[PDB]
Amino acid sequence: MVLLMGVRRCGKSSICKVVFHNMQPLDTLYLESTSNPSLEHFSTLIDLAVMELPGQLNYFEPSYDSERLFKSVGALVYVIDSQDEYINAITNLAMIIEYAYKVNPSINIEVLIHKVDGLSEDFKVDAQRDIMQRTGEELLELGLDGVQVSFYLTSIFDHSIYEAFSRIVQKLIPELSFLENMLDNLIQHSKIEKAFLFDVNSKIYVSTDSNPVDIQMYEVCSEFIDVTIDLFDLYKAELQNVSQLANGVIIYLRQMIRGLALVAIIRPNGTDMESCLTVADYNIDIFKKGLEDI
Amino acid sequence: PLGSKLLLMGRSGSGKSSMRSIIFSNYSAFDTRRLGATIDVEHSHLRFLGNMTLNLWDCGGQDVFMENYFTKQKDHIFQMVQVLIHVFDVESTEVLKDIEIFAKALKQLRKYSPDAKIFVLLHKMDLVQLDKREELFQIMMKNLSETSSEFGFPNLIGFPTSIWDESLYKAWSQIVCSLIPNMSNHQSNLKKFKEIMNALEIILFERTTFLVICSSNLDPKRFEKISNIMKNFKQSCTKLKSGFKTLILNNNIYVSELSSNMVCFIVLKDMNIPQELVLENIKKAKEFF
Ligand SMILES: Nc1nc2c(ncn2[C@@H]2O[C@H](COP(=O)(O)OP(=O)(O)NP(=O)(O)O)[C@@H](O)[C@H]2O)c(=O)[nH]1
Ligand SMILES: Nc1nc2c(ncn2[C@@H]2O[C@H](COP(=O)(O)OP(=O)(O)NP(=O)(O)O)[C@@H](O)[C@H]2O)c(=O)[nH]1
Ligand SMILES: [Mg+2]
Ligand SMILES: [Mg+2]
Repeated sequence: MVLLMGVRRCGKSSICKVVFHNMQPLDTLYLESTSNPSLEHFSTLIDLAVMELPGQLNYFEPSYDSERLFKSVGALVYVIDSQDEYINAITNLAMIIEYAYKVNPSINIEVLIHKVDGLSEDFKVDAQRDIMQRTGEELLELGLDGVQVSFYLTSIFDHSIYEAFSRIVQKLIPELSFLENMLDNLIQHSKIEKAFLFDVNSKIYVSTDSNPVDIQMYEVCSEFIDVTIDLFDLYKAELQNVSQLANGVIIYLRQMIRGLALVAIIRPNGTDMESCLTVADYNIDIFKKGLEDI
Repeated sequence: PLGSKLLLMGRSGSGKSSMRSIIFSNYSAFDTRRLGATIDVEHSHLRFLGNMTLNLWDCGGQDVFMENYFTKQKDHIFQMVQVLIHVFDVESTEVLKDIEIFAKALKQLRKYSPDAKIFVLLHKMDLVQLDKREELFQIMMKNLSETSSEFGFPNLIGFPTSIWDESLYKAWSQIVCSLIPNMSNHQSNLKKFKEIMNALEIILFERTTFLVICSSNLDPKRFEKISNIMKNFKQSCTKLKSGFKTLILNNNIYVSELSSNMVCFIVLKDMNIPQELVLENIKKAKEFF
């Protein structure tokens, strides 16, 4: 279970709908205020629950109903605005993870430096690489320095809400290591150079190669899901799409088990297309078996 | 002959530059906000279908510039026009002043270029709710169609247009096509190409802007949405530093370059013929046929 929290108006519910309901980013600039702890469920199979506690109660805040819930929590997603209020939310977090770490030691603390819209690219390094300092300093007080901390650059209009939610939702996965391995080299007995599993209705990369990503490769593939899905939907009467660029780079998407989909960048270095596709297709059929076994 | 003057006139803020940027400058709708005001005419010599040069006169719409176009520069702005494309902000505060300048223009077209093609676009339509859109259009057109029929023009053609949907593509496809000389040919070769493939349908798209050139024959807005989807994808392939060349979807849809100036969107009747046979045919086809 992912637990989404912050302080009112930050971005905890706009991204809760912009991602799982597959909503538009516009229709959230005037959304209301979800006080009730709403437990939604989106299925990346096995199903992943997402609650989103209302962002207040003066420094959460030890109780039978603060320990009850973190016992079932898998990772704590602390969203954190950046139109303002940069400083208090930090201490909020510090405490919130202080009690959290003695209820669940296996808990992963994930913080979103959210709302990073039109705000320069040197302004960003500013907020991040030292906001982390602000969070380590309060962790140098009543606590300890060594902790699971991770810092992303969500933007609900960017692609990176999805990249962040992926690197996150990917750690709460039963055998991330063998999915990644079996899609790593197990698909480097071919011309494929980058692979992504993908929920299609969302767009979080449920996994990727052991090659650290680069968002560029993430966008193409996701965007390619769109181009395939929108074109298909124009004429309804495998679910796969091959496309080739003028330098020869192929982009390939084939369907998997229940709204999942493989998308991979194939670099032929020289070999013809039909052969790349044949070898790739062979290993990919293997991978697909190594999915249905789950 | 192959060089066309296209006037893009209309009151300030109506969104004229925006359009130019999206269909011919790969601006995303968002991107368009930073476009400044246009000072007097801003010219563009765009190159379409390989040999056709479309010189877009994007006339600044502010009143300063605008009373110019009709007095001092009248013979300059209005001589040898092939196409007026007049655009109307629908959240416009002076609808009658707007139709006024439309008529001031149509007037000059009448002495100077009587043969000019007239199109109008009801623009910015995403700022009016769906239940009221068709009524806003129909009232509007009743007015313009007569304002225009009066000056030796209409039947007038107009479009409910927006930056935030596929409609811009329908409008500019219909607009820019009226300029293709080849048409008769393209259309016929397309027919022979559809017949060969036993194709459920084949659209032909100018390659670089992705306007629909001609279709071979359910959802009646398919063509413009394919221009849109394709144009997004085209921009996306930028992330790998190379140009889209082919795409095949299922065994159903095939999209590929023809000349360095067209693209063909082929959709087959079923999904059960193999690659080989299909992929052969498209080879000619091609430039030749
Ligand atoms: N600029 C910008 N604004 C964002 C972004 N994400 C959310 N917002 C804005 O944040 C405001 C509040 O969003 P919301 O998610 O509803 O806040 P909340 O955390 O659910 N509040 P509550 O605690 O009451 O549930 C809105 O005005 C919305 O437009 C973002 O990435 N960029
Ligand atoms: N909502 C909406 N905004 C639009 C649409 N088309 C353009 N815009 C916006 O409207 C504004 C008008 O800018 P612009 O396109 O330059 O209009 P213009 O006709 O060029 N002005 P001028 O004639 O003085 O140069 C921009 O903010 C642009 O983003 C549309 O269909 N819908
Ligand atoms: Mg909320
Ligand atoms: Mg302008």
